[PDB]
Amino acid sequence: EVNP
Amino acid sequence: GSHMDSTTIQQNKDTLSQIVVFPTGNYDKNEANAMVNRLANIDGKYLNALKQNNLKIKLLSGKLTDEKEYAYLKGVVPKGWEGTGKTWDDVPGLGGSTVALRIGFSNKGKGHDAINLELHATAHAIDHIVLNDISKSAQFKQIFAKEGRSLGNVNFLGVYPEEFFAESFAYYYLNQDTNSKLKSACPQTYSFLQNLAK
Ligand code: NI
Ligand SMILES: [Zn+2]
Repeated sequence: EVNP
Repeated sequence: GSHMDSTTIQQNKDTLSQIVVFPTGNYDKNEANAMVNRLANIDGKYLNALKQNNLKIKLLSGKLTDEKEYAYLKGVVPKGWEGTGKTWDDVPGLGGSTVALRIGFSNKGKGHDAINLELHATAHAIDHIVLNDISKSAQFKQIFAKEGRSLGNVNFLGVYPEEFFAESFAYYYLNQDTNSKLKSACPQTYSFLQNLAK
């Protein structure tokens, strides 16, 4: 999981 | 600035010594240290959980996508960055199952809209790894439905509960003024975060  | 004693600050810095990774080569050592000091204001229980999970906070001197493990994001449009014509190549902070952060880009407006780059990204790691995606739980969804547009950036914070969580967490932990502002603007969110840290 990746988020800006 | 009066809520955490010197011993607790030092303990949190010690925990962060087993979390934060400085980059190879030249970088701004003083600003990297300043980022660590801001992170040390996060409640130690979360820091201890990050350390036990082997989560690293990678401080970087270049673009995120120039690192081997983020090359796969070249050309990918981040969630919430649609229509900007920009991609992960342009984003200074990432959080979730990893954390990666460009040194120098902490402040709001440095290629991103968070109140603080490193607290916002680390909040995503705490949400996902430590708290098992609590931002997507029914309880937080209801709070987000009421308060999620009250920090601005309504088409990002107000649309994605995990983003509202991460930004609220950053307000709660950056400094006394952002903590106060969150309590006034988002009282249910503030209480939720207070209770999570009990
Ligand atoms: Ni204090
Ligand atoms: Zn985010």
